Amino acid sequence: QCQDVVQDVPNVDVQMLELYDRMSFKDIDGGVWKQGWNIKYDPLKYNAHHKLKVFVVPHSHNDPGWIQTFEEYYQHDTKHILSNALRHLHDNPEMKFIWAEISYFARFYHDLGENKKLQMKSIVKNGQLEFVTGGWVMPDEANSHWRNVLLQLTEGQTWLKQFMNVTPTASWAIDPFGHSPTMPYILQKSGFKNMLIQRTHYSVKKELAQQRQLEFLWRQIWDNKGDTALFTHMMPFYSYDIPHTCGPDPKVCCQFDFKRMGSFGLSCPWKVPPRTISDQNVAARSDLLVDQWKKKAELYRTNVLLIPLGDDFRFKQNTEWDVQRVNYERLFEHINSQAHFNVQAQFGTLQEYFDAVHQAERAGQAEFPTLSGDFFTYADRSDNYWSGYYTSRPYHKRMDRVLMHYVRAAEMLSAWHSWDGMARIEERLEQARRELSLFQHHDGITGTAKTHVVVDYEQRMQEALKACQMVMQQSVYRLLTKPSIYSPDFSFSYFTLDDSRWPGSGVEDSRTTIILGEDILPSKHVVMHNTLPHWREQLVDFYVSSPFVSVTDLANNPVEAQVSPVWSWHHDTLTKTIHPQGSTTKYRIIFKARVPPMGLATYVLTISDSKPEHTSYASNLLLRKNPTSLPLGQYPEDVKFGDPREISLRVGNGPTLAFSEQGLLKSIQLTQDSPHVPVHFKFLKYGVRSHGDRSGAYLFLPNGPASPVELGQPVVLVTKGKLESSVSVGLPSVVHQTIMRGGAPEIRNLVDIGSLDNTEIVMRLETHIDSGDIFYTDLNGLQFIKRRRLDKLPLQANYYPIPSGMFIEDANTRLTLLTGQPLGGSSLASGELEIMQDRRLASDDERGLGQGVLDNKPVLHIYRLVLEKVNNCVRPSKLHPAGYLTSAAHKASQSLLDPLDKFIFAENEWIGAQGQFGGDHPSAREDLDVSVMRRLTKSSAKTQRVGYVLHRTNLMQCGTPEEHTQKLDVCHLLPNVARCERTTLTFLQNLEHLDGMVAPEVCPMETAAYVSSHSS
Ligand SMILES: *[C@@H]1O[C@@H](CO)[C@@H](O)[C@H](O)[C@H]1NC(C)=O
Ligand SMILES: [Zn+2]
Repeated sequence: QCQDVVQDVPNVDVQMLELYDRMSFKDIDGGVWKQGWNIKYDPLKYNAHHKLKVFVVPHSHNDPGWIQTFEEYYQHDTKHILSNALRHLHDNPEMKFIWAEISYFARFYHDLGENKKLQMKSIVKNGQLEFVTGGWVMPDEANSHWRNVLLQLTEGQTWLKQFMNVTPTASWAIDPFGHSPTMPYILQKSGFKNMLIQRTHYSVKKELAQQRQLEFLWRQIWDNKGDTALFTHMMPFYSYDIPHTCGPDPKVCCQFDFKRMGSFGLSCPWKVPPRTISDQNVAARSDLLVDQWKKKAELYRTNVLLIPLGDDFRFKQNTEWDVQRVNYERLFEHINSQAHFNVQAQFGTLQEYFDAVHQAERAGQAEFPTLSGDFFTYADRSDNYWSGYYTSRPYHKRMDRVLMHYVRAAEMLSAWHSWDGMARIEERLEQARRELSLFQHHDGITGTAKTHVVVDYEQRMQEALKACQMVMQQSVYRLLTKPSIYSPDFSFSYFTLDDSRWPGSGVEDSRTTIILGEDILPSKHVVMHNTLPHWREQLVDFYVSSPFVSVTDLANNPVEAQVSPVWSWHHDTLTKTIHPQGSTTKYRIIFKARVPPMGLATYVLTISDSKPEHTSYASNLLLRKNPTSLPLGQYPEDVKFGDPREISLRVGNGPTLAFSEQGLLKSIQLTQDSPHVPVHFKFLKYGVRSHGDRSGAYLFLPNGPASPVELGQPVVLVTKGKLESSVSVGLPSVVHQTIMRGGAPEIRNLVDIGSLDNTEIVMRLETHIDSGDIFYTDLNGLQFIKRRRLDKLPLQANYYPIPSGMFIEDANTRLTLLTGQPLGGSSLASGELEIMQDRRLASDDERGLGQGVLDNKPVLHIYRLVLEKVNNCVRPSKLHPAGYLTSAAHKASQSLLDPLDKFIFAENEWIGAQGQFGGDHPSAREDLDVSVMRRLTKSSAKTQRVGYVLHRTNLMQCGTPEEHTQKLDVCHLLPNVARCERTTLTFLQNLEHLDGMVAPEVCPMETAAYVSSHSS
């Protein structure tokens, strides 16, 4: 019995949308605690029978790339921190240290001699060094897809289980720029019991602190019962550095950062330095410090207090270890021996803190509030909202989603077989997982690293894409060649991948042309892969060297095809126009591929001397004044010309779209007899403030509402075909394309902001929809959350991450925009949606990056636009914090994130070729996905194991019967199953041994993991 995620509004103590609606967000000077108030406490609260227990938790925040690359920081800082931690913890048995970033720890450990590896294991086993979270990185929470948050968590935790024999159950997220409930969702299903967060809006910290609601049971927005709840501690102050972690007054706390006395090149901004603790000052110093602790303790419900002790790349120098430890040891000895304080203070770990808090809870000392919602958009001070990084470095944001899919496909394709070690499959997959995992760092995908660090991430992701291609193409060859003929060279390229949308037309010529000719090669095999667990049709396209090409399946059945020219757009520096040129020797062929669930389908492209019976040719119309000719070689239809004009197009029995004379959508008509609904695309620009704070990689500080881009008289190209039609327009900084294939349109923007300094380009949709102040945005590609535009907050606070889509609706109509890349967006007026495309900023925004964003490069952004009637849909009530996609919008999102993969056979003849793989795979209900399929064992293992992550979304019921489907039992996808277990999502703990070796499907909004074991 599944929980209903639509109809029951959860009763929680704190619901963030409701809290936002009531809160005033005034930025008043609260005294030494600038964004709070002067905290008072009753000295009589703690006594002999009830002491304040204080855990001082040493830590070192190590960014895997930011101002330096991963490898530069490793060489210059992290290897020294870890080596000195090993020495100092070994030598000082009461000292403690927590570590978060497993990418660095693995880089260090694998360079240690055996003697030191053993010492390291002993300080972990004895509890002195404790891993927190245990992910490869500490991920961004705004732009990251949940599948990649899980990937990186699994990469780090798998490493820790194998080498350190530990699995963290407490998470530490001190630096991502705002926080998502996707984290507790994944963590709770991965064995965690507690989590800590820090970067939340200063007004939220004040509000929750006043009510002692900084520790809470964080449940999902739709969860009525509470089974998703994860205990969460929110830190109360402005930073995680020592000045902001001992108590409310940084001028005092800074005196207890013993690295700031001078010799380390650090000082206290508040102008009172630390002083070495001695017998003649320890009483006074302890009085000051305990007073700060007791104030901090007033904000929480138990008598157990967490005091983090650390900062960025701390605990490097031996002298720094000594100066912090010895001074703190003298404070503890004095405080703990002086009964009047009623304090017991010690170095601790994060787990120790949480264990003690829950001991207090069980003693009945405290009850904790329940909370749902998210913690975007973050502001650390004043109006400085961190919504810029929702868009910064959008080329790499898009590359993240391409690689996400490539990793899933490579792991799935190669999972079907066991591979000899010589094939290097595990090596290539581990490289690809680790590079993608690294980029989930909160300075990777966020676009907040220095230029040369961004280059490092890009090069690492390119290597990862090449690794995935290699694994995928070896796997396709194996899966589709008769076994007694299969003769692999594991270094050879049997297929190359063809990707139409990455890096994308005008980003890179990387697309191979299939070269056919009477005197060279009559035909070519191509293969499509479908990673989704249902039968899928999708139009696919290839470049070919003749327009006279026909398509057949591998029963030699003709397949209907359409040939179109290859159009590229050029900024003509001579005519000062942006206009398309057609190839006279290469052509695009398009046809519908039909591919089994988690399967492969082979087709053949064959040249002929003349127009093939089953291939049609698109017409082309170039709208511009002063046209010049556009020859297209042997292409059978001549290009037509016209002055700019409004136009209408309809493909299949799909919607009719109307366009303005500037080539931009103006209306959509869903059916023949239905109305033309206004839906108007517009491009605008935001600028930067000439006074006060400047936008940069993190902050979005616009100088007012956006202004329309001046379009001039742009060139519009219309291609009209039986299978696919398009309207493309060359605008300043954007080649904008609307593509129609018979359902919701696809939008592609080739965005090149060029040298336009201090500019952010936004794409806006204007409609009639009576949405008011409500809109919906997704969180990590997992869930859609209700947003409310608040006029009490500035424009940039009303921007939210759009990691995979957004929608507005009224009683009757919804408009959903799905994205193939995370970007920032909002609805700034009723009936509007907007999403930022790129931003180029000359200034640093004072958050430590030390540069602007001036390294833009052309990026192809992709979208689907779904207009729907929703008056018949069963939707949540007005007080529910969630929203849900329709079937068509979810499928559209899947078309963007997990398209069919296209392979071109590399050599002239494929001996032993087969037509299909996976025809007998179950075609699962449309809301179910196999998010992960990964073989967990190498070929020498007697018992093979394959792990699956299933996810079931929740789609709106809108009266479509859409019925008969097959049960998917992932445990029987591979033969000879001997056991099926439900596991944590990382595959690291068995939770249930499943009857009959059958893996049940999951409920709406649930995710489960299963491991099947196979005798081999
Ligand atoms: C892994 O940790 C413990 C189980 O949680 C021990 O019981 C087990 O022996 C250990 N493995 C070792 C120490 O190699
Ligand atoms: Zn950081």
